[PDB]
Amino acid sequence: PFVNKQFNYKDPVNGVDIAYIKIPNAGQMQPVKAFKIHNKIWVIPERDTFTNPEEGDLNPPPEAKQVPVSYYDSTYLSTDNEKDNYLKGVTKLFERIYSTDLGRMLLTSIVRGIPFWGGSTIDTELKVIDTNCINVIQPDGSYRSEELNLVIIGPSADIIQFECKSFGHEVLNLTRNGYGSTQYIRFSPDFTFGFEESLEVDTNPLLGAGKFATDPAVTLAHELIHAGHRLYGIAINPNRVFKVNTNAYYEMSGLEVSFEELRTFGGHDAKFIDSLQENEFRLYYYNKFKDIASTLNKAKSIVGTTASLQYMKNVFKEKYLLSEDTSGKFSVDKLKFDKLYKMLTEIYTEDNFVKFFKVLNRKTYLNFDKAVFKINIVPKVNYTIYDGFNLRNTNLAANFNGQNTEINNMNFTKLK
Ligand SMILES: [Zn+2]
Repeated sequence: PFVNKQFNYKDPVNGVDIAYIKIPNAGQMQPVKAFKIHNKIWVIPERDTFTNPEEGDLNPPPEAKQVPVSYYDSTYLSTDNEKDNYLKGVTKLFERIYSTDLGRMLLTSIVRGIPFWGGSTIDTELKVIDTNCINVIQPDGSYRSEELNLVIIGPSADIIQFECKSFGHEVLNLTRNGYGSTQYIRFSPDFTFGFEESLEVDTNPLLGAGKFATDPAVTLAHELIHAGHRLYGIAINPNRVFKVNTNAYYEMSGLEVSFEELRTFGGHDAKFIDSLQENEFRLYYYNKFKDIASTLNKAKSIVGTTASLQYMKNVFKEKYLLSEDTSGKFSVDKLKFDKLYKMLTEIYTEDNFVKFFKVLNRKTYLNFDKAVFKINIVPKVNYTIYDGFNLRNTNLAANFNGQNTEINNMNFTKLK
């Protein structure tokens, strides 16, 4: 959320909110300079060649093997100035999101969504799960383990393939059992996508469709919504997909969209999800939350040196909005759960963010992007926390001209 400290990539490491870190990996990675921009949230201005071993290089695939919807440049985010700009761009997008009442709530939910301490083999012992932490290097090369909820990191080979990912477990399905896990968002504020939209009020579209660019704040908000679902362990299995049926015959015949994506987008898209299937999920996760309250009730010991058992129990009472009786026992109140669940799944949506930002955006998740543009959101003359590209007191604040790649062509450089 709000970043109450000016961060310059060049600032010296202080081992607190500026330091070199290592994430739970398979290959002995070399540490990277990271910045803690807010409680539980870090930003790593580096291309992601760490989280997944299979993706340990920025080498682009054969020209004729890379999809039409992609962009490669192994040179992007390699210099200090680029990293500084990346850091400033990410910080600025967080502030824009935070400036909205919806954004402030989402970020507050993310910070409160500490991954559950379900790593013990003993059902009466609370223990942190190692992959929900990072290792912060100390002056003596030593490492300090620190819990965190979210990491914003640079994209891997395909620069426009933004996604929210996290480390799995041997048996637990952390993003779907109510526990949650630390989320890593591959993202860049230096590029955006173009889409077609007709603002024509009349009935004479005899000249085509307008060419606009997606506001990066909306794109980040979209990934943060996924992070929210995953931090609270209520993400829908990616295998549960949908084959558009406004007009369908039998056994597919066109592209497909996942339920998780449709839910995250919101609007008419989410309205397609059967109210029955919706309640099925709600009751399922209601019970997962009950199992968590039960685990906390049975806890008799805790691993670690800093936090006491009562301290962590309080952390999770707050996260899951559990009710506590005089005996100190926890329970899940149906009403409270329904409210939290609705907040995370129906209120926090891309469509609702577009409403709060008052910007132009794809009307449907199905509206495929047409191109990729190079941008620079850092300078105040190009983009601001409150108006984005549509600068008030200027022509750009009229008819979303600021997002119009034709009109505001100086802010969008086509790359593909
Ligand atoms: Zn998505």
